[PDB]
Amino acid sequence: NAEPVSKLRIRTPSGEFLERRFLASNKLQIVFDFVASKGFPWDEYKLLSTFPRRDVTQLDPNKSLLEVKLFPQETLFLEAKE
Repeated sequence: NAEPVSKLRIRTPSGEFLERRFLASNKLQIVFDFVASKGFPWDEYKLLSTFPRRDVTQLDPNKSLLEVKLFPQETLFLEAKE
């Protein structure tokens, strides 16, 4: 019934917030591009999902959001690959 849209607040390394409205059919690559389209990236940034405390809700920039289900409201953190 209806698609699960994920609204996330992604904090940056400077104390910024990337508010993002996600269409459950969107793609992590879009999430990554949207935030790096805001004030980042440095070349290739990775977000950290706080709720599950994991590499950007399951990771996989080529995965869709339903596969990584960013819930309806989730907070992520901006981080640099390591």
